[PDB]
Amino acid sequence: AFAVHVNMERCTGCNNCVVACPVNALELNTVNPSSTDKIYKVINGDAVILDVKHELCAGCGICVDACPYDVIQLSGQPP
Amino acid sequence: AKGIVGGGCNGCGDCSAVCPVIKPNPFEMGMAPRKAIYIYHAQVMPLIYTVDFDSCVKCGLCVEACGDKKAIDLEMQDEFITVK
Amino acid sequence: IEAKIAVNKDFCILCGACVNACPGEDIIYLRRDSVKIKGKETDLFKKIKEKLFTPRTSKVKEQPSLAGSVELKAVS
Amino acid sequence: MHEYAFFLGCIAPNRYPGCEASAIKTSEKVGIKLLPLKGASCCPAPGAFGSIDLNVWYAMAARNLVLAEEMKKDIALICNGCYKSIWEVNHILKHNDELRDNVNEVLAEIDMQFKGTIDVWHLAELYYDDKVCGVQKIKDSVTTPLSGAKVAAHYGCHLMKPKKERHFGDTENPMWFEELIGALGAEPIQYRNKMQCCGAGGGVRGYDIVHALDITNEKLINIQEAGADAITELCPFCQLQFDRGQIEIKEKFGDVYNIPVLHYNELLGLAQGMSPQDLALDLHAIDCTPFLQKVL
Ligand code: SF4
Ligand code: SF4
Ligand code: SF4
Ligand code: SF4
Ligand code: SF4
Repeated sequence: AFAVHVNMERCTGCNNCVVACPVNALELNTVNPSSTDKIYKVINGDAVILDVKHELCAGCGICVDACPYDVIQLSGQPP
Repeated sequence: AKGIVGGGCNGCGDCSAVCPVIKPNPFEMGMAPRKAIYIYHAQVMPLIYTVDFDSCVKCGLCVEACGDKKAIDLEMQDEFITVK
Repeated sequence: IEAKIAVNKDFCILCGACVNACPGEDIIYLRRDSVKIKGKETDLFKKIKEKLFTPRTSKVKEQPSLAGSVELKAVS
Repeated sequence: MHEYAFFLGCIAPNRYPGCEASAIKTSEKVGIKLLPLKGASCCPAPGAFGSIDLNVWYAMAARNLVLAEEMKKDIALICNGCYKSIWEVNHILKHNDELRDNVNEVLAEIDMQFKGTIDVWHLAELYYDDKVCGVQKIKDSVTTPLSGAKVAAHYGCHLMKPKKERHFGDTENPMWFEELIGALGAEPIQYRNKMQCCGAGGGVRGYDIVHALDITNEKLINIQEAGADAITELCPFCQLQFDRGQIEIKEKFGDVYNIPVLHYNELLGLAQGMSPQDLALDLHAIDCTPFLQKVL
């Protein structure tokens, strides 16, 4: 239930934070999908986090490790 | 009254000698440690050794230290009395 | 085709890091049955046994009021 | 992109133009748009002009306010003294009816009225606010780390004091400006009596230069003892004092510090990659070259 922050100023729209998030990958890549909500979607060229109320993230670091030009900061402390 | 003939609390101090929790003493404005089972100072009038239930971990060492006196009831609850 | 993940019960120590880390919904099911101790026992230790021995599994979309920490699913 | 009228008083445009240039560039890089103010003048400088006549102080500050009122925009500032004049006259004339009346019948001779419809902000206050660009956005915009530099902050007096008249919180040991310098990557250091006046306020800079320089020298001694490599500031008065006054201290006394004095907007430009030539660091009395060697 952590909080992710995306630096819009250096986001290129690469979409490798959307493809690599394992909560996004739940809908289409799971047998009998449990939850179909998504943290990121690239609207107007930058990654927007729809997870406003910080309910779905799991601090996995797959998205921080994925962005090619580090731009996603993961906060492990309560918002 | 509850039936323990041997008595209740005589203020020996074994309970606080064995309690492992350590918290600030409000009587000493926080400068000094006191266990979870405690008295403010040695000159308190009811020398009866309150248990601080917000900080007790129910380790049960205090009851073993108290022994046959059986003064410690870790499950006690807030009783209500009406007085005219 | 293939499996995507599996475990070796010979080496799993029933810690719980896997459950605490998985972002999935209920991929993992953890339940401990007996802790092995030396030293006799305590009422506190019986409470702690009861707390450690409740089955658990992952969860997506936990409550926001506790944002910044983890909450698992209580399995009946 | 939030839009503000950019007041731009006397010292930044006419002595330290790199300050205003970096202000516009860095504010645009973060989500802020700084629009020129059309025919603004000296905010009647609170010391040297308020000491003479409070009524003409009110009238000139109100004229500056009604320019941006006609523009229908919120003032943005980069000077603590200009903040005092503009913001405080705005606040006083938003609540005092007889003073509104007096200023309005003075301004009616130039076809111009004050109604009190806009708000006044300091640029560092905007950089700190979370609705507008926040500390995190500043960190995002920073592209050159400026690491390994000890930087001493001078808050000034007219931004934060008196706290019964402002809204910035504690005046005894604020840390907000230290967070903006920490965002840039430079480590802000703490020195003795960090909230002391620089000595240039109230017209003392002009009336008694030795007295003002002694007040400044107390600060410079504390800052050198701490070990600063530059002094950030949010006021062109204080920058002028700390910059010229180092030269006047070197000549009137025998004290040498050679500590560069930079506005926070100049440091923000350096962090965001602007060039020293584009910042006009050659227009300062005290050479910035050692600090540039350290942070570049
Ligand atoms: S930390 Fe994991 S679950 Fe959270 S947004 Fe990143 S990839 Fe998704
Ligand atoms: S991976 Fe990084 S650069 Fe790509 S969209 Fe996500 S945040 Fe932006
Ligand atoms: S509670 Fe028991 S052990 Fe503690 S002081 Fe009283 S009698 Fe002694
Ligand atoms: S039960 Fe409470 S008071 Fe008694 S020893 Fe344990 S922590 Fe101390
Ligand atoms: S994370 Fe813990 S419970 Fe899961 S397999 Fe490894 S040791 Fe076993």
